[PDB]
Amino acid sequence: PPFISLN
Amino acid sequence: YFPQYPEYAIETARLRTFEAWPRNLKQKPHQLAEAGFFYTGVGDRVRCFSCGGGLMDWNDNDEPWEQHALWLSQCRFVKLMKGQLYIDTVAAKPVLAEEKE
Ligand SMILES: [Zn+2]
Repeated sequence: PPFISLN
Repeated sequence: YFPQYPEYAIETARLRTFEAWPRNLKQKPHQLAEAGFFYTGVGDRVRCFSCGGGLMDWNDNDEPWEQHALWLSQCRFVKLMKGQLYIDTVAAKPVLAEEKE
């Protein structure tokens, strides 16, 4: 489960 | 409608997850959690409750609801609370991309 960075 | 983390339909229960959440960061646990997030416990990584969209790397100016519309445009959660119009204007800015040229 990856992370969709915001910045 | 069908939440990704049904145990979060309650924000109060999402609030409870921001303890290890570096209090130093501009993004307060009240906001994040309210924007449908909950801290995953590592760094600044918080996930959405109704789309499970993950979001890390936050900057002083990054606003929860905001970012929650910029990268997770399809959240049945955001699209129901703040509306589509809100999601539009979020995306339609880019009004700056047609100014740069
Ligand atoms: Zn979401």
